[PDB]
Amino acid sequence: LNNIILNLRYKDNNLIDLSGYGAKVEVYDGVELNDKNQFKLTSSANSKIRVTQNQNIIFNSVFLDFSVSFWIRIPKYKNDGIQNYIHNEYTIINCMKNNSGWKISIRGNRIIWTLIDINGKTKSVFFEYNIREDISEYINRWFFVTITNNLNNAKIYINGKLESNTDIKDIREVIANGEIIFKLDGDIDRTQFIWMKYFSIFNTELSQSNIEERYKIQSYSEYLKDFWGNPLMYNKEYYMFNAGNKNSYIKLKKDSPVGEILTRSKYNQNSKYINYRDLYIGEKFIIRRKSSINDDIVRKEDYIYLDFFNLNQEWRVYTYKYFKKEEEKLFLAPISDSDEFYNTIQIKEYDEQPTYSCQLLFKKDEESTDEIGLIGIHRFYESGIVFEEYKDYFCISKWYLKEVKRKPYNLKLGCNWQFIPKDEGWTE
Amino acid sequence: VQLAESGGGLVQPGGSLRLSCEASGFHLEHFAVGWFRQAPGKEREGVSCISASGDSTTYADSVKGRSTISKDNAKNAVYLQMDSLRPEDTGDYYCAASHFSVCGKNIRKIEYRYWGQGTPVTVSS
Repeated sequence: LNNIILNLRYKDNNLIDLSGYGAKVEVYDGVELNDKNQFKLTSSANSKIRVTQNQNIIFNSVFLDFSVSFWIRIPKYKNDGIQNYIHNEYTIINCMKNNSGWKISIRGNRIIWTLIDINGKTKSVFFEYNIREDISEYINRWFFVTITNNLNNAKIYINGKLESNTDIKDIREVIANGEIIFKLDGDIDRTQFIWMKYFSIFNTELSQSNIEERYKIQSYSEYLKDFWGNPLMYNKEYYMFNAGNKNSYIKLKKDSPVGEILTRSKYNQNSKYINYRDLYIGEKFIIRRKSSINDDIVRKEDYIYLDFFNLNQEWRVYTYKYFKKEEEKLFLAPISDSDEFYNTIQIKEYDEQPTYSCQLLFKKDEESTDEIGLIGIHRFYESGIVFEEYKDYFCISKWYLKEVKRKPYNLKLGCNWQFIPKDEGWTE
Repeated sequence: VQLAESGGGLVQPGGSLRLSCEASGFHLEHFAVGWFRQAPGKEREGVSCISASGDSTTYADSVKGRSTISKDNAKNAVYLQMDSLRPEDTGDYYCAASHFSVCGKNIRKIEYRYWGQGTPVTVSS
């Protein structure tokens, strides 16, 4: 089998157990759903999900081996309610009967898997992500949690890699067949919430191979993703992020048609607990179609216009049609049907691994075969001979074209972009 | 980082004149370069421009046949030869450097970053 005993998934504006065992799922009015299989646990009282497992079929009494897998997205701390953020722990999923079973909790930047046997004995294992990174790859972004249990070790894997281990030999009989309650439960703030996707309970200790494969499979999509992990949308407003220059951002140079590269403003307050680089900075960009359009979701290989808002107007990102050197500065300008420029971009995901990055390829014709260059950041000449001075600019380069063909794909490339929309899970 | 500007002033309708500029400040190899004329009662207009190398230069239609333009990477300088002058080509003349190497078909003041300070030419009776 798939060794699966619970499989919540989405159907007809509801959640449902598709494991094949027909558990009874009850979703109250406080839980928000979407067709992309996500659901949101809020602070309000009626924001819970009760699952009544099937007591009438299999051996619903205890498990020596079992795993729990799901995707999650956890909002960033409030810049003032930091003390509350660190101090208060709260339960999100609870499965107890007769004061025994498992529960999953969150204390600030730490996520916790706790076991309790019938004797009252308790044991925990957790995962903590740094809250001082200039760019955090876990905060407010979707990642993949898997928790494997036998009778020796409780393990926590994040995105396919083992991240934590705990000895549970002292741990004895655990009661599994209790009601499963998805609810924010603790000393939380009014503005507290959690996003979850693809919840599944297995009756086996999944191997690292099985877990990594499950991660790759559930991570796959025909469409592209933004900075947080959600689908990448046409006609939506975005900031831009360079995977190779984490601390940099684009700004239209004063009295100029080119793109300057400046440094991200950081957390400038006097907490000695946290640190981040501002994300809602730089020119506000926006993706447009180029014409079977359907939904406003940006898919791979689609042809697009990269526009952005300057003052009170939508401008476009062009390139000069024939430039001599390896690379050339990009030409930002009002929207025109011009002769000297290409305006059409083909959006690619050259990476074979689960990533949130995409790349921008300039082509001659959408029917053609010749490739101009990729979009990135380059260091151009600027000043005098006495003292060499160079400057980072919003560029198009032919150099990336051969680099993308290198395997395994280099994540730190400058042709790798990620789009950052305003999200209620990120304040600054 | 400024641009020196040379070339004479007063000439008679039909003559010729050479205007030059020295790159005292930055190196000049990798930047396209342009010339702009501004007559009294008008806004600055492009006359001619050259690629960062020598791939090809573009001219305004009126002087199209008349003027020719050159660039020296050794002397770090750029020159504009204007022949058979008209009594209309009179005004202040300026030079500038582009952000890009390519010299586009049409000439936009937006692309050019340095300027200063201006050498005047006059064509009249």
